[PDB]
Amino acid sequence: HTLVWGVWVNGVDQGDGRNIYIRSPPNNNPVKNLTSPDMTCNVDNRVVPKSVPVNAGDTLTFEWYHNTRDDDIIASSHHGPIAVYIAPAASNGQGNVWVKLFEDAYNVTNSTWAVDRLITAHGQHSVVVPHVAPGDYLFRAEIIALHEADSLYSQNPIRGAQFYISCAQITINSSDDSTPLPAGVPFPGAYTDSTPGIQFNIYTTPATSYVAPPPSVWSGALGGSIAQVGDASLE
Ligand SMILES: *[C@@H]1O[C@H](CO)[C@@H](O)[C@H](O)[C@H]1NC(C)=O
Ligand SMILES: [Cu+2]
Repeated sequence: HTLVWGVWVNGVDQGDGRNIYIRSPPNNNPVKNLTSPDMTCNVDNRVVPKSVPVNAGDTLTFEWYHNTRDDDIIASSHHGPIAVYIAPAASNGQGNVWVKLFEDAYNVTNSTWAVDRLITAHGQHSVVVPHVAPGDYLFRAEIIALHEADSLYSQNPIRGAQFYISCAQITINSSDDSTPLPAGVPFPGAYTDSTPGIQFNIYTTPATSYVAPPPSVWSGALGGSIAQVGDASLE
């Protein structure tokens, strides 16, 4: 159970984004139905009033929280991967529009899932804004918690992979458009019952055999990190 509080640009807190530039759901409950429209931007997908201005090559940091800002972030049990996608805002998340910028599942060195490192990072993970056309975009941050993913939700609705989905409204002002955005995948639709990484037993299978759901990271992505970029407690 986790939600996004807001974003930082180049290490500067943009302020409380909930229902302002984040299409916030009413609570931190997971989405589980792979075929639901809730898979796009969670249960309350509507235009919110602000869009955060960035430039190509900026560091965009998402900040997650559980109940209050800079708390335990997410229950330790919720081991799983983190991905970020982008789509043109015009689409409203509909159609074959989502392009993946970031994937982090399991770091073999540190023996930590992306979620374990997100807790240590005080809920902060970043992407570098790609060189796409100037304009209005949705950034979709997605956490998959795998602690009950041995079962499919489609067969046992008590269990299943849990999706924590947040869409931020981002405006890209300055860009050389050297990597125009290609066509992407649909949400709902990209993940099905047979997609790798949706059904997985974290208790019995070693984390090193985990494969994150496709699609793969676009070659125009400039990377990202799970790491604290600012101290929320200095505000
Ligand atoms: C999944 O959501 C779809 C689309 O709204 C709906 O048809 C179906 O009833 C849901 N499945 C379950 C298992 O609730
Ligand atoms: Cu939870």
